[PDB]
Amino acid sequence: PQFSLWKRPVVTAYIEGQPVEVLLDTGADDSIVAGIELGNNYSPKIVGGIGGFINTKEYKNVEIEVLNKKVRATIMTGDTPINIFGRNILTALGMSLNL
Amino acid sequence: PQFSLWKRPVVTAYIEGQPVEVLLDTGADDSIVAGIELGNNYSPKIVGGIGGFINTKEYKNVEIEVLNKKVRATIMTGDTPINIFGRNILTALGMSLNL
Amino acid sequence: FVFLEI
Repeated sequence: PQFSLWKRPVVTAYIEGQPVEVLLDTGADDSIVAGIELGNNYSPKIVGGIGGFINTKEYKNVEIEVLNKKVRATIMTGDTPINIFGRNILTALGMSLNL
Repeated sequence: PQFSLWKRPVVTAYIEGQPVEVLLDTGADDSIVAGIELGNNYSPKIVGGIGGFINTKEYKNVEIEVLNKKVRATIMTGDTPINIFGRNILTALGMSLNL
Repeated sequence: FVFLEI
């Protein structure tokens, strides 16, 4: 698939079975999702963007299916105004920005 | 060009003659650079991100040179930990997110 | 670092 950036590139991913809409973002190192609970097994981490820092809960080896690809990876959870799939994910999917 | 996402997508751009490093960001609506002086024909704008909101200064028609191309685009100036070229410019260059 | 930027 090709995502011509004329529209925000939002896609549906399933995090361990639950579906969620995520922006594929090259300007993000990490993947942050709001609204799902992944448990007791987390490391607190703080993330940064425009406007500021937000605390997150880091989960490792989270199972993900997005774009007919099934991958396992790191996912943070936090109060993100929108769910982001960053470079850690896009790399695992073999996605790229081409010109 | 091709940007695999292993490293951050960082390139050097020339904004009205001055070089800057920018992160190409698919999850950005606007493009926003810090540390250059673009003058006084701007309109104030409020931009939001992952951490919150920031006042920015918006300039229309800016002459941009990047990836050998030479665009005229809207550039905002504000407080950013990283300079970003959001879809507004990415789109102008002919870029694509590929899988 | 994550740049959403709405």
